[PDB]
Amino acid sequence: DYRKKLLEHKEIDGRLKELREQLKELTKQYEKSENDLKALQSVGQIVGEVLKQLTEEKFIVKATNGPRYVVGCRRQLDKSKLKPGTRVALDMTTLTIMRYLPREPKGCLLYGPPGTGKTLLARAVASQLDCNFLKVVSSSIVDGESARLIREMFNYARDHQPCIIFMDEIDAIGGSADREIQRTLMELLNQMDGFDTLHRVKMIMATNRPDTLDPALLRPGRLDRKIHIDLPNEQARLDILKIHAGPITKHGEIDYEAIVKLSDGFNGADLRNVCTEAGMFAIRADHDFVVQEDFMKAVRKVADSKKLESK
Amino acid sequence: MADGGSERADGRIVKMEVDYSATVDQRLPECAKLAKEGRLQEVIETLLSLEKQTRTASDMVSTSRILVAVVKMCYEAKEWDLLNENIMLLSKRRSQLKQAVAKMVQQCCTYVEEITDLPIKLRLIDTLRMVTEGKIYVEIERARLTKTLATI
Amino acid sequence: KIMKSEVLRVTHELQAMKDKIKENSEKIKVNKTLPYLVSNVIELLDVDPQRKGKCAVIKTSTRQTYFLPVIGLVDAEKLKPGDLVGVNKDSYLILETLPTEYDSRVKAMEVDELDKQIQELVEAIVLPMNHKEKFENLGIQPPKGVLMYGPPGTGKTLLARACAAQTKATFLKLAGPQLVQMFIGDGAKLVRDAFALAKEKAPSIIFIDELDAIGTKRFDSEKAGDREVQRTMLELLNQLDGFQPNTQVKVIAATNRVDILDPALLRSGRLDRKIEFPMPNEEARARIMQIHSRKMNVSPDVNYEELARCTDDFNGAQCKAVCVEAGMIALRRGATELTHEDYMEGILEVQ
Repeated sequence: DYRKKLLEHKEIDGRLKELREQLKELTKQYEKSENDLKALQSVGQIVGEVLKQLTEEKFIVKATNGPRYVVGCRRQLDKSKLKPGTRVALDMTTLTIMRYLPREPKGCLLYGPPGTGKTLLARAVASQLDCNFLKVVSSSIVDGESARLIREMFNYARDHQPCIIFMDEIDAIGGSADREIQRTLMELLNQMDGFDTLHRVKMIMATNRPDTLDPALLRPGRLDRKIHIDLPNEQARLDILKIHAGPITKHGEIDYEAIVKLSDGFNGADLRNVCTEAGMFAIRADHDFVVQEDFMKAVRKVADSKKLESK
Repeated sequence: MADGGSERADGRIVKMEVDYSATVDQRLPECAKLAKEGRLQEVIETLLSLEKQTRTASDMVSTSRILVAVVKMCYEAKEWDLLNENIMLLSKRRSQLKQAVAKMVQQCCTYVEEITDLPIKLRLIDTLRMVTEGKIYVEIERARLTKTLATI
Repeated sequence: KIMKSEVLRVTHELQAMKDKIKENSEKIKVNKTLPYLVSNVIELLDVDPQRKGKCAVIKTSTRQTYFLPVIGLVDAEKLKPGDLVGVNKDSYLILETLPTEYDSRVKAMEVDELDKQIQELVEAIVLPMNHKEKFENLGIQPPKGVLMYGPPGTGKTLLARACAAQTKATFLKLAGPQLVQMFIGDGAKLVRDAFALAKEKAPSIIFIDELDAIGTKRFDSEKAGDREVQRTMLELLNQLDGFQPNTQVKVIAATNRVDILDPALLRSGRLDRKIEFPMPNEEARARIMQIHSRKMNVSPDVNYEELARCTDDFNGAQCKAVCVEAGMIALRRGATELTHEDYMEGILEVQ
């Protein structure tokens, strides 16, 4: 009789202490609201730019709207960032300064004639680390006024030290109509063989066939290494097949060895589409479970169709 | 396609047992055109993973009982890129070469303990020059041969 | 339960908080109710050396640049270089950010409120709005890009438009030449804006046509006017590949001629379904024509043989045009009910 009261009181105290999580969690957000309300107290800041400076303590500022003014020096900030050539900020009162306003294997060759899926690997690396997010279009020309645009992009590449370049379908630009093309090529040569540090920035090129790819431009100089991908690796294909077999339940007896072995000259995304097509083919039998027999047949047929349409 | 070369390979391993190196010399023009053809990169991988094993098997037979080793090293010394001379198109496989050199240095590793005194210094003085002449490698076997030479 | 007696005080403090937030939550409504103008916001990351560096770049419609950090309530879809933000007098702060897109005009393109193949098509367009709940157990990933093509004379345009009515969702209209303009660099803006509207709005239906003409890679090396939609398509595929949001609303593409095809269009996110039309039959066209004409008043005696036989290499819109033409002279015939011979008469009339 006395032993059950402890359990009962444990239940009451339990449901009493379990109702706090519906409050104390959102109280932090409610407090954060007023915190933001107190964070909105700072207003009336304007901008400015520094050109000429006479006195080290007090310099001249240039507004974006075009009128010119002069300000002093705040006891907080130092003379380190006070140097000219840096866009700063100003206040509507006393024209003080809260802070400033900052402005905003060296090569590889990938040729894809047997199929595709290199972009899937590049996407895998990009989703892995990639050190940054950047993409270079195949043709920046149609966007002779694109030269300054290329030099601008490379200027940004010099601005941000870490860089990785991804270029897909470069065989299009690899091929007075031809004269301007040759001129653009000469510009590319001038830019790549100019003065720059390639030990950091990395470039990746994706393409189709080794014809318009300019083997002279595929030279060791303008491209260190070349890697040929015929198809995803056996371990890689098995792995991606395993992770694609995760959400879909199958029969107790399962063999991926047949699926992997019978697959020749196929691509990951394509094979995934074949798998989904096999699922939609096996959904016609309205069964919750699907044997690998129908899977093997459907995969075989669909892949054969893809081989017939591979032209 | 390597399907035709496979029959030649597994036929070769059966037909070649007690025969001398003359049959290999007769096998040279046969393997020459075989190296000339097969433009396909992926297809002939098997053929390159077979025929090489066959000729190295013949080399094993020649190095089994009686070995002059002069002609053996002279053949490879005189012929390196000779098979690739007729082909203007760049092979750029960079696949079977590693396994090739690894197998060669594997056999050389089996013979590295005790065989005979004279040929080994010639083989080493040849391959250390091959390191320089090659200029492209995974930089494994190249260090292997020279460090295993250094140990001596 | 003597140790749990201190919880009551905590609850009293919490309800006291709920009582004391009434005023500060009340002033929000009267303060933020009327932003006086609209300014452009550009996000720029600064560095203070908590004291974490935070800033932003503002552009007023009066062309006056000011200074201000990133503030306001909890942000989710914010921090993007959009427009239409709430601002008070002299404060230049950010309260409510709503995206209406940029240069609206492209967006208001249009407002819209063979059995074996059309069955597969209907199932295909229905399943992403249906089987999503069953896609967890079955693990079936729905295709995104769907390529609908075939020989000229099919009438697939108004057929897909008819399926759009079956989807019950909103339908949009975008053509090939619509992507070609006098300006430059329009592709990226168009794609990003379209995906923005697709992100903000309901899972509507998007259908584009003539991807073959604007996707021509021009084997001939001499000259041509449009290289733009090529890289626009490349960028489209890039965003349909390297982006997780691509699981969102699908984009349907169609090509008239098979002469030009891009091998890189094969993917789940990209074009997947490929259906060739092998000289579509007659009786089916008669069936859909019956479905279309079932509303109008017609004498219920039809052999269907003559009208099925007289139709050769004709669109669906051309069949509807045959129906309309049949309704044209039926008005001046004096008859209040459409007859059988009027159909074939219309066929021999307009065609």
